[PDB]
Amino acid sequence: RVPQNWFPIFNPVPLKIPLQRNVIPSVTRVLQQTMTKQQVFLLERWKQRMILELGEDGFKEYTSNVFLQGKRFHEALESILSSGYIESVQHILKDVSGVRALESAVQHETLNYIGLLDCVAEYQGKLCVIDWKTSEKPKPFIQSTFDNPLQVVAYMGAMNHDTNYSFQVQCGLIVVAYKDGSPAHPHFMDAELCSQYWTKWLLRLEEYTEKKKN
DNA sequence: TTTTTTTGCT
Ligand SMILES: [Ca+2]
Ligand SMILES: [Ca+2]
Repeated sequence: RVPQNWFPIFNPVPLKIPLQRNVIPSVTRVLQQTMTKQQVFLLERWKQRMILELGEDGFKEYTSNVFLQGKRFHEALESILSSGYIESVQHILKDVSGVRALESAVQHETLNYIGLLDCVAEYQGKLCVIDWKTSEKPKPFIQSTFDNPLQVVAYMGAMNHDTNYSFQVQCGLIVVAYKDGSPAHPHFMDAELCSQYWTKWLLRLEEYTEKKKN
């Protein structure tokens, strides 16, 4: 009936303060709104062909399942580092240690974006930001993970210039697990390769911010 | 909220 956390309302050219969360995008938002004419094609062609094979209500249910399987997977690791997918990654967890961060936020003070990275930990003695994920079809080459490398280096560059973090990171790791328990493909990205993908991430970033001008 | 997940052949 009464407030428990009291604070008063008063205290004894027009302003237009922008809202930071509006003008500072998220990594996933930068990439999803700067997809290539090829990505849009195969994605639209994949939805039309899947809705035809499962209907509108079914394809909406499909989206729900594969979304939850992932989210539950990510949470499971968040607990472990503190199911069929878990058996698939067991041969990778043996090589991971030195966990410095999990489901933690990164903000780029200068390039002005933000994100939530899955994990920061040592893989075979190499500190990288790690990007877990489930997948139905197999992904044997880093090319099969599409924009995921960009998402990873966006997170790295953000952390390396986020004063909430006392350390830097130079490598990236994409782990693709499978429901049938097949071992997980580890797609590692050494410092040099992350510099390659980083340059391409700046392009997507700059394409996005130009898109937001109009 | 962010993120979860989704991508061909001739
Ligand atoms: Ca995530
Ligand atoms: Ca992930």
